[PDB]
Amino acid sequence: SNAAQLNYLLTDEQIMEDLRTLNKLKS
Amino acid sequence: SNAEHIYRCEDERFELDVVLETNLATIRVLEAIQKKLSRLSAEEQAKFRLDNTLGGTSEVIHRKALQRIYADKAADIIDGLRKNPSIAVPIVLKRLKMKEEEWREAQRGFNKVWREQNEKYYLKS
Repeated sequence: SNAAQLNYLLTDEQIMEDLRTLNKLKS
Repeated sequence: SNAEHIYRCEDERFELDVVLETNLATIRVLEAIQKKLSRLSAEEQAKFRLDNTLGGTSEVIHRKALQRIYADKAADIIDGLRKNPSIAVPIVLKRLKMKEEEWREAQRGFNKVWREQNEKYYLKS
């Protein structure tokens, strides 16, 4: 809507993905 | 006059100025630690771990910054940093770096343009 969007909080998608990755590390 | 009344910058800059400064401080410290990590072994993540690191005094800076992005799961991410640095730090840092650029974009819109408008000729109208 604007030129810049003030998004501070990450979505549960991003958050949960991080947690999934942290407790796994399959790389 | 213009629309109705002169709407000067409220608290928008304050939010951005502070969050970006907080961001940069956390950017610095995480990149520093992550560089010192360079992917350590399990025993090395036990050896070199955030015991007093990211804490002491400036913990609130990184803690608050992290709670802003991971509000609900801040504890889980904090725990990760205090446990598995070569796991969490690279990921959290990458999240923080993309968010950094996004915050920078916001700072470009508010702070940067404010800089331009304020320092340049506003005229007498």
